[PDB]
Amino acid sequence: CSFGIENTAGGSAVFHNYTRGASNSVTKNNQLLGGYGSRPWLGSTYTEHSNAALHFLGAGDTSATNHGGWIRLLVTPKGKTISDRVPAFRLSDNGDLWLVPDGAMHSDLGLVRSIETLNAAVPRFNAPSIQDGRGLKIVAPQAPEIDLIAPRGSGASAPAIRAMWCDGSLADTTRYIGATQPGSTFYIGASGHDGEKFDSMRGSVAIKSAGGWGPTSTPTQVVLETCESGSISRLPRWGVDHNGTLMPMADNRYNLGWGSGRVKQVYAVNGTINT
Amino acid sequence: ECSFGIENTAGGSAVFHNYTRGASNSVTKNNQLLGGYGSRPWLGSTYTEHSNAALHFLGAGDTSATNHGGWIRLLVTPKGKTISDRVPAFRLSDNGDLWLVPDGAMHSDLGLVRSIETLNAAVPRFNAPSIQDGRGLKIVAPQAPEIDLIAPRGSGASAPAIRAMWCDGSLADTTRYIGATQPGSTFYIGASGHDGEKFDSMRGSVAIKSAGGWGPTSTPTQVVLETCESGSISRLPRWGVDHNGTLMPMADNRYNLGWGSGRVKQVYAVNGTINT
Amino acid sequence: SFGIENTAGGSAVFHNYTRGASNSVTKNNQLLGGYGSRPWLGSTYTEHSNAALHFLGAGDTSATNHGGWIRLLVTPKGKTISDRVPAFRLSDNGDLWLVPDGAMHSDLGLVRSIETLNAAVPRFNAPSIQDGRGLKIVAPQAPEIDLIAPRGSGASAPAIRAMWCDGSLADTTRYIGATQPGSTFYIGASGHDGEKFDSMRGSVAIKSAGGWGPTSTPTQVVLETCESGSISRLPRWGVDHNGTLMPMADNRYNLGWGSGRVKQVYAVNGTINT
Repeated sequence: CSFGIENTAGGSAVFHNYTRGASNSVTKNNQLLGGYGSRPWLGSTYTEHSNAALHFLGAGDTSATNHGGWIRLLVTPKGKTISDRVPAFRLSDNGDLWLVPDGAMHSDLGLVRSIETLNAAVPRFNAPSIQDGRGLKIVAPQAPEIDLIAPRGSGASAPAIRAMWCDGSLADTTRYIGATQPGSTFYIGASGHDGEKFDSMRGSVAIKSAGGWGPTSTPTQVVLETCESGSISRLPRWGVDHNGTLMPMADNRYNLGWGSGRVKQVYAVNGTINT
Repeated sequence: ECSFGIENTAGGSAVFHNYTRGASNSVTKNNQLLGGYGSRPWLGSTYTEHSNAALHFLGAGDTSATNHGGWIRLLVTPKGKTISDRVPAFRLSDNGDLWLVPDGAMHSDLGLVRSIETLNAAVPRFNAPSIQDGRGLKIVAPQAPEIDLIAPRGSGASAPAIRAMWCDGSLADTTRYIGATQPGSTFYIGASGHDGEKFDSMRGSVAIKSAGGWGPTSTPTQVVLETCESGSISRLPRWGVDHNGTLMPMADNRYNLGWGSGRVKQVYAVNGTINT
Repeated sequence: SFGIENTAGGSAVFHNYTRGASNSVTKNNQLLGGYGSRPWLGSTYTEHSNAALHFLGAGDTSATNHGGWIRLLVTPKGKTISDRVPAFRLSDNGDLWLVPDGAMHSDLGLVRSIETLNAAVPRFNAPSIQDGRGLKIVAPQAPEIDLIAPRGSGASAPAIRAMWCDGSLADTTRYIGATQPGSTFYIGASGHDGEKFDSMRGSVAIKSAGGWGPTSTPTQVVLETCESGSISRLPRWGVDHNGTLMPMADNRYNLGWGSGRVKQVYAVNGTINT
């Protein structure tokens, strides 16, 4: 049944995996520094390796200036053998969470942990490594997806994606937090490979501060951005301003409607267009 | 102060294994607890009966020569409750999805739910599309499941973002071709829902689309808004912003701007004459 | 390798036991147990683990509180275990907090909820009603979700999908039912006003426009802003269920302004209806 560690003076009771390089050399980048793992029973044996596991791995060859390490969790899909086990959860040394379900990456890329390393293993990728350390990366064939499942019970189904702007920083000892600043933005939009590389988003919805905030003024706008055919510049086209004006984001430039997609009728209180 | 270390001094790996069988040396079972690691904390003179925080390995499918199926969950216990009401709030499915199921969200009878497939099974009136399994992150919370993106300025700019990353090709094979964003690339943000029989497709959305295949000096996009009419179950594009920035209706002679009791106040345009 | 076995096909589990000082009850955020790689420098191991799973107490333990939570620690390439990062926190309430390098000081290593973050950083004041709602990502400046969507043989179709229903999975009954009216899916921005975070002040929302049934599932899409000098987020412009693009109030919101005019308007009727 059970197997314990105890610490009766109320110190902590911890388990450690120790591991070296070949010939007492320093441990290596992506070397498996330790692991915990179910092996299940086939009938008369156990599986050769674990079918579900927590792995600790090195990030960089270890040294006096690098104790780099990262984590991953491995699962095995119903109806496959541990040959096709999947390191689906990767907690990068930088702290990003990569989520890589079955189908998404070949097991030769099992040790990919960052955009930097993905760029290395797949030289045609070329995604912006400045995006490393920014949080959650999901990789799935075709249709990577977030599902927000929202039973009413007794109130309201209100799933939400909520950006939270503030001034200041939680990274230092000071820990000033302060009022939302101008040029605060919340972009939802699409980057993509142009055949050379990924770069900046080229179509977006953005929610922006339109102003610095204080406790009785919190202006926002909502802006829609596209990129023109033959361009690589994402441009604001239409926004809703803080006063609720729907507008083009530049004067004398963008139509409403076109010849083969005309508005059916316009309702405005003033019957005269103001030019 | 009291450490317990496995060591491998030739620089092999040093791993820990949980071994587990079925009854009477039978093959291990679906959702059978194949192993576990777990804090038990001290009440005053005893430990809790089970762990209050734990990593569990579980079987997915009865084990066999063609099924080594396994999955993971992490259990926590909320402040002010006993381990009776401990919560398997992190579930890493055998398909590789992450399910995130906080306190309040699922009854503990559904502690072993690991996919839309199994959720449909346990809750027969659910009927959600199991084709969505394997797609990444599922969050389940009563009423208000939520992603919070907390964005301190420090010295630059509060710029939280949700960023789709379109490409051609695949990371799943050995070739590993990656290539230019294709046409009919999309990034949909929208709402599915139960119709009283089932969940199905989204019925209102914002989408960012490729409007074109891409290359390094042309990366066209559009943004499109979709709704479903009362009495219909068809989600339809209504208004978009095109790659040239035209705000338009997504069909000719069909959608109004304004209505009788919600009129625009004034229109500003350079041409004072509507083109018909 | 080091294996525990259970040959009668009971379960084979590993337990960390831990007490308070002098056989006292274990404490809030006390490290109740752990598993941790220590790697080899050349002639020694690192002093603590460079990657680890920690179990911690939530609340002083008691007959009515067995509170516990989990975190995973990593160490970034080119730094020592001094600057290791508890980047994954699974709160006692069940939320997942994701806190990469650069995001929080190590003094806030034990932060596990908005409640406890408010405590450690008294100027924060974020709404603790948001605890238990799922995923919180904290990064300096640019917290981000990336959805990476290789075509292979079909279509690049990344998606963020709200799933409305009636009923509840929390009880034993487990009624699930049709999407109700005032169902919403908001994507938008809260922020500090200099006192506190509160509700979102600009948003896109997808709404139910109606209760649903198996032949009618109406939606609208609505854009909300807040005016300069206000703290009220207000619907401004929506796309209705019939596809009408409208202002969300009569005689109130312009299309265009004097220094940002539409270039041309195309409509079938050449006469504005007033």
